[PDB]
Amino acid sequence: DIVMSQSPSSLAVSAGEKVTMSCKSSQSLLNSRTRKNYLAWYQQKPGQSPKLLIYWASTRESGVPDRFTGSGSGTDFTLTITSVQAEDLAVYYCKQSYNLRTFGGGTKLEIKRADAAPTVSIFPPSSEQLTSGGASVVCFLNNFYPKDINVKWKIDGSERQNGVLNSWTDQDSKDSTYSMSSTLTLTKDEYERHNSYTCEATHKTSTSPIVKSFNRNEC
Amino acid sequence: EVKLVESGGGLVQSGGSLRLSCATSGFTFTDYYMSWVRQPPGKALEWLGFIRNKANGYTTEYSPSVKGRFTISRDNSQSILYLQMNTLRAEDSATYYCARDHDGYYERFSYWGQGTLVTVSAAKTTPPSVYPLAPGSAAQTNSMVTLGCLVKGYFPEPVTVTWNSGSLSSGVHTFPAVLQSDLYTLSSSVTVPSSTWPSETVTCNVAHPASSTKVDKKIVPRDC
Ligand SMILES: C=CCO[C@]1(C(=O)O)C[C@@H](O[C@]2(C(=O)O)C[C@@H](O)[C@@H](O)[C@@H]([C@H](O)CO)O2)[C@@H](O)[C@@H]([C@H](O)CO)O1
Ligand SMILES: [Mg+2]
Ligand SMILES: [Mg+2]
Ligand SMILES: [Zn+2]
Repeated sequence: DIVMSQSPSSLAVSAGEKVTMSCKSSQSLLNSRTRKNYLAWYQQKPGQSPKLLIYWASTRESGVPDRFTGSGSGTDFTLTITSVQAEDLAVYYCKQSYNLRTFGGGTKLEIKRADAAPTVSIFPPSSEQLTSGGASVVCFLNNFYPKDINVKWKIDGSERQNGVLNSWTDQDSKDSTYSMSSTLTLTKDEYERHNSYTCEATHKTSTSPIVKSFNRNEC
Repeated sequence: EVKLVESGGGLVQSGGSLRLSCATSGFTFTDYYMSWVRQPPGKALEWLGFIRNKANGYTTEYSPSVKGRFTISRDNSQSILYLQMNTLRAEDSATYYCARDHDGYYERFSYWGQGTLVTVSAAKTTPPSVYPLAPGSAAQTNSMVTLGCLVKGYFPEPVTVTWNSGSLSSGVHTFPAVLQSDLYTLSSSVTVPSSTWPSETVTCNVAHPASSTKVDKKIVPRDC
């Protein structure tokens, strides 16, 4: 086997700054006859298929921005990105093709940006869901940074933790922010026992939580 | 324009078999090696195998991880690549990509398909319920408005969500599904100027290929 390892596993860089990442092969990838290193780099943006950036270690594929440079030889290789852009958010993989093919484990590149507070929206259960006996209350927390955030649900002023489902998006390729959805699911019967439904977001951008609420009796 | 399009992904039980296909166009199929690569959700790419080009007798090689269990073949008349998978296991659940490989001058995977998702599970196919997310009747409406769709209780992945058939793409956040007792739920938000809704229609288009579900859900205001 040829074993491929990458580092770091992940890192975060601000726009305009330089990125360096490494790929190691357990044996030399340098072909004596052709005198090339059979090592390629791929970029895989969130939700996309992988794209080839560099092959033969240092040959930039046509169309690939000049800020991407591959270097190294033998068992050790480097991908350098200068003047990193928000759109460069992705997982980068190296791949050997000296003996069949093997991919490294990937390096996840995140983008650092200025802190931004979330925009919070709350939604009562729809009449179509209630008809079926269920009641989901949804809270969107959009376009914030950093990713770390705390959401609590208060029903009639009291915290509820059971029945919550949280999901974060990948970082945005354009504004480098995150978003999160939080869904509280109750039975129609439990929903109709209480009035006040509140989702409270605490984020480092403010010492006061962002609070969105509605009262069922006033829907 | 070069085209690689995978098909055949879906739900299959442990022990079972599944054949994937990859239809190609925009290049001379026989001049190229073709590879299959997979990727379990949230994990690394894994090369599975290739089939060589015409000059190399269309011979095959496999990763040790799948050799003896997966078979690659190709239809040179139609320019279609196949992957036959047998004795499937949980670890085989993944997105499967076909990729144009070696042309003998170039070490590189130049073109990849969009991928097809295979889920190995005993759980049954369940279509999603799709619910509109409109501000409540105590919405103090302001400059911008955020609407959404809750896509609840389906299996297996994936679902696709668009807004106004694709016309609305900016200001959209589709949240990754999360699995809770054997069913997935996801949501999607869209943000638009208040002047445009509800004066103009906003509709989420949801599809769940495994159940052939197609849903258009119009977001209607709770007064209005
Ligand atoms: C070195 C001997 C013969 O190898 C080649 C050649 O032209 O030199 C290349 C071989 O190609 C592969 C392969 O296994 O098919 C794929 C390439 O991506 C690369 O990995 C090379 C590897 O560097 C070679 O050791 O292998 C193959 O075409 C081979 C013929 O099949 C042999 O009869 O010819
Ligand atoms: Mg070895
Ligand atoms: Mg956003
Ligand atoms: Zn109660």
